[PDB]
Amino acid sequence: NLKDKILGVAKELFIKNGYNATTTGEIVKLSESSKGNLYYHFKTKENLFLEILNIEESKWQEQWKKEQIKAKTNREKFYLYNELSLTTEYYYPLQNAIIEFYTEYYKTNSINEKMNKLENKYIDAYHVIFKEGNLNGEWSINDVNAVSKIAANAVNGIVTFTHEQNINERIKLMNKFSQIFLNGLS
Amino acid sequence: NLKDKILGVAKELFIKNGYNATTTGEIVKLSESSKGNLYYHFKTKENLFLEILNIEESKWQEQWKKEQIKAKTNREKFYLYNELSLTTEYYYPLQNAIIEFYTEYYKTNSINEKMNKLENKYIDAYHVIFKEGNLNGEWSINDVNAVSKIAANAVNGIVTFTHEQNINERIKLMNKFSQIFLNGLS
Ligand SMILES: CN(C)c1ccc(C(=C2C=CC(=[N+](C)C)C=C2)c2ccc(N(C)C)cc2)cc1
Repeated sequence: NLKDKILGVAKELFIKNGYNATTTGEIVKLSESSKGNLYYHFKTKENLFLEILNIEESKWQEQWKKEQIKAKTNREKFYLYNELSLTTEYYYPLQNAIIEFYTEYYKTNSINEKMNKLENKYIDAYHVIFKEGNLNGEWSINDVNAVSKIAANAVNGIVTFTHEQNINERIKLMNKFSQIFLNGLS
Repeated sequence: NLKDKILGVAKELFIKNGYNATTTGEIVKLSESSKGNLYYHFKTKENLFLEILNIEESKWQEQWKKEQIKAKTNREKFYLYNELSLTTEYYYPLQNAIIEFYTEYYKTNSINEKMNKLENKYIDAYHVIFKEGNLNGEWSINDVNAVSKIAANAVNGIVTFTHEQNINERIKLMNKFSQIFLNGLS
C-alpha cells in the first residue's frame, strides 16, 4: 500500500530516533515517494505522527481486548493490563517521541485537540476496569475519572523510566505497584 | 573555579539553546577557557551535561533538606515531595535540554549507567521517607527499596505525562495519588 508503507517507516524512525530527530527528508529515502504524497493523506508531520499514534493506541487497545479474557475479575484485569504494558510492542515504544512532540508543539492550540483525543483513549482501559469493578463490588471508587488518570500516568511512568533494567525486575515492581494501588482504593 | 565557570556557562547555554544546539566551541569562548581544558575536566559534551545534571541534583537535595523541615511526619514529607516535584518541574529551565538529551542517549550504555547513579539519588529521598516512616509506626514496608523505586517512577509518570491540564488539576491529581498510594498500606 502507499500511506501504509510510509506510516511503517515513520513509526520506525519516530521510535528509533525521536520526533524531530526524524524528518520528512529521511522518511522518503527509505520509503520511496514524492515529498508531496505525504500532504493529502496526512496534513503535516504533526499528522503523520498523530496518525501513527492513533493506530498504535488502537492496536494495543485491541490486543488488550483479546487478552483481558484471561482475567476473570477486574482486580486481575488491573494487574494484567499494567503487566502487559511492559511487554507489548504498541504505543509505549514511542512514549519518548510523544514527550518530545508534546514539548515541541505544546505552544500551538491544536495540541489540546488531538493530544486530548488520544487522552480519553489511553485512560479508557482503566475507566472500564474501575467503572466495571464498581458495578462488580470489587471496590468503591467515587472519582473514577481521577483514579483512571492517576493509574494511567503512574503506570506509563513505571513503564518508561525503567526501560533499562531486566524485564523481570520491571514486572515485579509493576506488580508491587498494582498491589498497592488497588489496596489503596479501599 | 575555571571548571566551575565552564559548568556555569554551559548551563546557561543549555537553558537558552537546548542540548544539541550548544557547541563546545561557544562554551569554550564564553567561559574564556579552551578545548584542552574542557577535554580535561569532562571529556565530552555528554559528559559535561551529565556533570551539570549531578550538580543540579545536589542543589535539589540541598533544597529539599531545608524544605522538609516544614513536614513534621513522613506521611507529610511524602505529600510535600511529590507536590514539589510537580511544581518545580513546571518551571525548571533545564527541563527541555534534559529531554533533548535523555531521548538521544537511551540506547548507549555509557550514558545509561551514569544516568542511573543519578536517578538513584532522586530515589533516595523516598527511601529516607519510607525507612523513617517505619521507625515511627507511620507504616510498615518490608520492601522499602522496591516501594521507593515505585514511588519515584509513579510520581514522575504523573509529572511527565499530564501537561495538558491546568496546574490546579495536576496538583489535585498528585495529592489524590499520594493519598491512594499512602493508603495502599492498609
Ligand atoms: C521526558 N524525560 C526524558 C524525563 C522526564 C522526567 C525526568 C525526571 C526529573 C528531572 C528533573 C527534575 N527536577 C529538576 C526537579 C525532576 C524529575 C526523573 C525521572 C525519573 C527518575 N527516576 C527513575 C528516579 C528521576 C528523575 C527525566 C527525564
